[PDB]
Amino acid sequence: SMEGILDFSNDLDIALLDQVVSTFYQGEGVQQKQAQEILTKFQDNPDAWEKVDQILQFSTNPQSKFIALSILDKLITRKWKLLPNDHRIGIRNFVVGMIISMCQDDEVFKTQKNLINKSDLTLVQILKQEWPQNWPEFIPELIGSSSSSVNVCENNMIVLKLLSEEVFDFSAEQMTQAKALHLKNSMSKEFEQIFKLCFQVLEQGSSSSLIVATLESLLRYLHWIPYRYIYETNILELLSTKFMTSPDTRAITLKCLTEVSNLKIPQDNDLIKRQTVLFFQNTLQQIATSVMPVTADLKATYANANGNDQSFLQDLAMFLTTYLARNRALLESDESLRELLLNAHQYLIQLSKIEERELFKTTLDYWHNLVADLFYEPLKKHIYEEICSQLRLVIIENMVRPEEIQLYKSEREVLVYLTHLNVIDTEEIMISKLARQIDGSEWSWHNINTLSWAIGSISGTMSEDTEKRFVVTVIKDLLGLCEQKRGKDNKAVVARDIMYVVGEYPRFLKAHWNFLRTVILKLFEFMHETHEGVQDMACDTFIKIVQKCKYHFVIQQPRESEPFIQTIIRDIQKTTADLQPQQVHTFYKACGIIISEERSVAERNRLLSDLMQLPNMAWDTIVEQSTANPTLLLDSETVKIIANIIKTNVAVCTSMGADFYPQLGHIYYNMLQLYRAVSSMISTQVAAEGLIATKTPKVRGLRTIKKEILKLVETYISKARNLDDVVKVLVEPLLNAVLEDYMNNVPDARDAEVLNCMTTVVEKVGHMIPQGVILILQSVFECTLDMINKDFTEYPEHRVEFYKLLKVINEKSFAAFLELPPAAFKLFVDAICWAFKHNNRDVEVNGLQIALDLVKNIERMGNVPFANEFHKNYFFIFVSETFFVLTDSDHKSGFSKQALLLMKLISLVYDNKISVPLYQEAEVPQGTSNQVYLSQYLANMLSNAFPHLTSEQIASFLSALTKQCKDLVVFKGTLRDFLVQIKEVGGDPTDYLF
Amino acid sequence: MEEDEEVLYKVRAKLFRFDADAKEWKERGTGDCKFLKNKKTNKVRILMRRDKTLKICANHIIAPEYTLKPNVGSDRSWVYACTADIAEGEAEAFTFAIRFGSKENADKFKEEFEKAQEINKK
Amino acid sequence: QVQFKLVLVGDGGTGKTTFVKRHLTGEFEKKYVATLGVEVHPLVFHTNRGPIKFNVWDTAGLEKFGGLRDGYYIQAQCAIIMFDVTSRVTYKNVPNWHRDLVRVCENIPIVLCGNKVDIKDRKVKAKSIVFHRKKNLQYYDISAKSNYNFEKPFLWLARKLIGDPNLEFVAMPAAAPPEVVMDPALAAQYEHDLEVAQTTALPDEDDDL
Ligand SMILES: Cc1ccc(Cl)cc1N1CCN(c2ccc(C(=O)O)cc2NC(=O)c2ccc(Br)cc2)CC1
Ligand SMILES: Nc1nc2c(ncn2[C@@H]2O[C@H](COP(=O)(O)OP(=O)(O)OP(=O)(O)O)[C@@H](O)[C@H]2O)c(=O)[nH]1
Ligand SMILES: [Cl-]
Ligand SMILES: [Cl-]
Ligand SMILES: [Cl-]
Ligand SMILES: [Cl-]
Ligand SMILES: [Cl-]
Ligand SMILES: [Cl-]
Ligand SMILES: [Cl-]
Ligand SMILES: [Cl-]
Ligand SMILES: [Cl-]
Ligand SMILES: [Cl-]
Ligand SMILES: [Cl-]
Ligand SMILES: [Mg+2]
Repeated sequence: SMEGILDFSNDLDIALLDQVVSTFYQGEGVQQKQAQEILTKFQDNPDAWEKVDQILQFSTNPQSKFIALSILDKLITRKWKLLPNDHRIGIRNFVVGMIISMCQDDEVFKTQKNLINKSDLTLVQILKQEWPQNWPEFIPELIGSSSSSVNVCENNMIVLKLLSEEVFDFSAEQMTQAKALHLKNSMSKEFEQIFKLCFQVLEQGSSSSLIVATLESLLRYLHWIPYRYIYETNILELLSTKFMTSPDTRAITLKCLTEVSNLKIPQDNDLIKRQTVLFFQNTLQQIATSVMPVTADLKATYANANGNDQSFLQDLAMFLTTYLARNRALLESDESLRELLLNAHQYLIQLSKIEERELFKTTLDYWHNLVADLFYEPLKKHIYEEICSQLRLVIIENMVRPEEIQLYKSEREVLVYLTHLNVIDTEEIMISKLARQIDGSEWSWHNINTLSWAIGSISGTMSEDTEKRFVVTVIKDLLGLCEQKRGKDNKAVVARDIMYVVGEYPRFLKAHWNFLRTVILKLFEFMHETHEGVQDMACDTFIKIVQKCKYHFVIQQPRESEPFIQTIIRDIQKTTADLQPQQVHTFYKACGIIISEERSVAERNRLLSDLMQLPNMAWDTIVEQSTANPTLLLDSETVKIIANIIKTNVAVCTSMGADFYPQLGHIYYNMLQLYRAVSSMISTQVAAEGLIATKTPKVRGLRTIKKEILKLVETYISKARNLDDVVKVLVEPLLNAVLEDYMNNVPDARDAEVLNCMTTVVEKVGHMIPQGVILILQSVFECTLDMINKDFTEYPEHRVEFYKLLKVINEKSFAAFLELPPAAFKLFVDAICWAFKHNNRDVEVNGLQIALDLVKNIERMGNVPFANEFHKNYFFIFVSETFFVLTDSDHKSGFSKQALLLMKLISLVYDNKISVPLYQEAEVPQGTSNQVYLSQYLANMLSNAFPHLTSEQIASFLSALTKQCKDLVVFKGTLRDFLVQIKEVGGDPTDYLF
Repeated sequence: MEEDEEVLYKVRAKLFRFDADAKEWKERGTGDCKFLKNKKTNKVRILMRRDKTLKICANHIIAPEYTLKPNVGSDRSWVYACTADIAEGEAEAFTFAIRFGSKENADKFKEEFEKAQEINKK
Repeated sequence: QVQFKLVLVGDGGTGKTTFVKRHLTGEFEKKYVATLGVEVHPLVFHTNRGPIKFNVWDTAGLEKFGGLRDGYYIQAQCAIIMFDVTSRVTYKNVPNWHRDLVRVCENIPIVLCGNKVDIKDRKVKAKSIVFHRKKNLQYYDISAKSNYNFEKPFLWLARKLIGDPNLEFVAMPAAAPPEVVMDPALAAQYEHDLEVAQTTALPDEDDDL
């Protein structure tokens, strides 16, 4: 029975609408849902707007009236200009009358704010269509109707706020450039009257709700109005005194004064400087006298979260930071403004202690601006000494772990600046915080961690000699702490913090070999502690120290028999015996960093040989068995050992790159045999068990072997220096091992890592293997395209890797696409356009880039049959495909590269850089230029795609497009203007002359 | 309602329930899986709470008739039918899968689950 | 038990429905099935101040599935605005969702949520996310997939709606579960269902759990 309102052949039962709406908003489960679907169909009915008049008069449910206004909104924004003038004046008068009526009934004004606000926005949508050209008297009439009633005056301030937002704040994407300028200039022309009204209401005062609505509108005005309206009237004084004293007006006034602080102002005028000082003085005086003194515990207040206190304190941080970042130099020169300057900063110190991460970040951005200034600006830091001292404590007590990269970075930079400004103050605070960890008063895991992060963050800031005494003092104190503390949990926490600090002080380690050796040997001891986090931290600290101090491991140090790298490698089985595989790989990676420091070839190769001794021997036995008995590969444990051998090779190759070649050379042939044998077993298992086999531990293990092999080869080739060896030794066996196996596996068994490996091969040596690139295409192109061209979802990794491979082949070995048979070259164009249509930003962007690069590749060929055949066959496919994704609203992230592509395509024809006619014969007078035929094709294409556009709109749009096809920013503007105009009826064709 | 229970075994797990309609596993929770012995009835239940919300994703007796079976895809999971779980209130039947950090953890789980099955026979 | 209307808004594909579903059932939906208009789902948390119920209005982000649009916001007491830290456009659109929301709901607590912080290649950097500051929105990095800060938006809104800054989520009480005997006329029904379930792979066998 609820479905009655959808039956438009009968008149609307208003009371039925009110039940449906009630059921939707106030109902439950199955009943709520049926109402939802019915209301949606009602609202989306293209005639529904005809019923709005009826609903607004005769419904008693304000939810129904709200939905009526939504229906009216769709008409006003989309189809308004189809209506006769008399009908548009009728709707306009109905809406105004309903608003005035609701405002004159105090009861309805108080209780129905939702419906009134919605009415005001509906009115503003009409103003966007009608005003001022077809309504020049709107503003005078609004100003007049304001003196008649407090309620109407307040609501008129809401209409003006919404008008200012729609014209100035949200116009950029919603209107043409021309219509945005028209409405901006229109509001600018009548602002003088509007301001007079707002100032009067603010002077003559009384009604709090009226004052707040007026100030809300002023906040919007401040985004665009000239400074003189603030600085040449009483208004700065009213905002900074009267409106800061009452709490109803205080929040909005503070937001107004923040924006006042951002006005475009003359820089060479003493009166304006004094005015800028005075409003700051007034505002801070009102806060100290009416809200809280400078000493107040804002941490406690914010935590207690009474009323609007949290919001007010956020707004105060935004005001102080914004004003001081622009104006503190005004307060710095003058003895009489010293107290104001330091009080404002003292408020920021108190705000900085609030437990609220996002507010802390806001104050921290200001503190960064200040301490950066004090580091470089002469004769300034002495002003801020007591502020800076307090800030040192605030930053040290709030240091986060370096894992939180942006916040750690911000905090470190502020603490580094503050340490430079007073190293003694920073040192004293850190040592005393450490003393309160040792005496137990401040002891906790969080607190020792925080302090350790802070101590670590300032490494490099002290003189080497001050650093030496400081670091020794901290390591001694942290040792004392560990001994003192009871039970592995506590000892592990402090040992991790010791490892952390030592890791952040390489300069000290590099200068004290005795201590570095001890640290490393202690990390090795810790690689035998199973207590959670200790092995990970010992391994992370080992590689971190190695990254920074690697030279000290590769030389013979005084009083040592050999370079320490030799000592590490000799004991590696014992050192790593208790580590998990990922920890072993870190350790070997770290050893690879050291070995790459050795630039004597013979010695590097020997160290590489010795490091790889255990994995190589495990490899040799597993190959002297794997081959001699192919069954041994089915055993879970053998597969894990093989995968871990390959992973150890990847880790060492990551740190050594080009230096890794002799190791890759040792395993390369047997590694590719293993790849073939493992492939066999995967193929076998999928035959015997089904596609489900690809989910089993055994097949995942085998596939892991294949993926780590492909990862090892891509790692080496991506860093290789000798490309002749890559081409002559590596590529041919690689392609023989991987390409046919990829092609001849079922989709669910194909490793996307193959595409990734081939992308690196084409990248690095594509120019040297023209026949190899052809073979890569023949093997992967059609079978990968068939996996990914049924939908946008299946095989997401293959999808991404596929368009990366085509991108690089198109960049490096375009001749591989010339070799394709005509039908295969057609699939390539289909594949590029398919990429355009994706929502996945990885695919879409490569798709558009391939399209650009291909046009560029075709252009390069000059006037020859392939380039002329390409244009005849594909130019209009590329133009129309690019227009489709530009205009369909489902591909907005692609806008910039879509516009670039369309600009290139249009410019080819505009510059007469296409040699043949683009039209097939007897389709247009045979003399006709490609420029006239392109104009015709696009006019026709846009007319069928957007039939509600006029011929005038399309012709004006295309005239603008073709004129602007050498100016990307302006061309993009014309495109965005067209995207606005296709969403409505009756768009002005003169907009394209902007 | 856990203050009258001894904690026999604690392990981190992810729990799945089988939707027969969709023919796919759907995750039900991640967090601490606990074996709890009621000190009045000496009855051992599985009680599993989600990370951060601590909402109950499993609450049922380790019935003697239940059998832990391998999943084709995992060497660190068990599947088993449950006839009466009250995580979401009213007792319902589920096909559950529970997955652990390691094969070791899953094997230990099964050891402990048999230990609790015997304790439940008394 | 008190109940509050929560409206969830943001661009299509940002993770609104995925986030709510995980809160309702514990499940992680990998597929993108666009919401049509709105889905309404009751969501209950147990607090040290008793249970709190959110009536969650999970709205459509795609223009073409928008339905009643701002019509969904009427008498909302709180809101989440969602974007995707892997998609810049979704953050560029946050001011538009906030605009439409506060025009209808003038004085409600709102959390801004940057979803999908589990994805390595992050596009909307911490440095860039400042919109919440002048608008007095709470902000959280979240992941519906890793459950990073998963409970934070609701805990913050609960603290604001109840007016207790020390409100905590607590372990929901755990009743003794019933004992049963297997019904012998479904013995043959169970071996089947259990056979299908053993031979259907568990998702994401490469995760920590
Ligand atoms: C115990 C510990 C755990 C982890 C790590 Cl990474 C290192 C250690 N050290 C081992 C023994 N060390 C000493 C043991 C004894 C003595 C000594 O006074 O003779 C000195 C030192 N070392 C230092 O003073 C020191 C080392 C590195 C850095 Br950066 C800064 C300071 C100190 C703690
Ligand atoms: N990696 C990752 N993916 C996520 C996360 N949250 C959601 N997704 C995925 O992203 C998509 C989001 O889908 P939905 O939750 O339906 O998106 P929505 O915001 O509800 O979209 P509309 O209903 O159209 O407004 C799905 O494929 C989810 O699996 C997250 O935290 N991480
Ligand atoms: Cl202007
Ligand atoms: Cl300045
Ligand atoms: Cl050095
Ligand atoms: Cl190994
Ligand atoms: Cl081909
Ligand atoms: Cl296709
Ligand atoms: Cl089109
Ligand atoms: Cl239209
Ligand atoms: Cl629920
Ligand atoms: Cl942030
Ligand atoms: Cl904030
Ligand atoms: Mg959704």
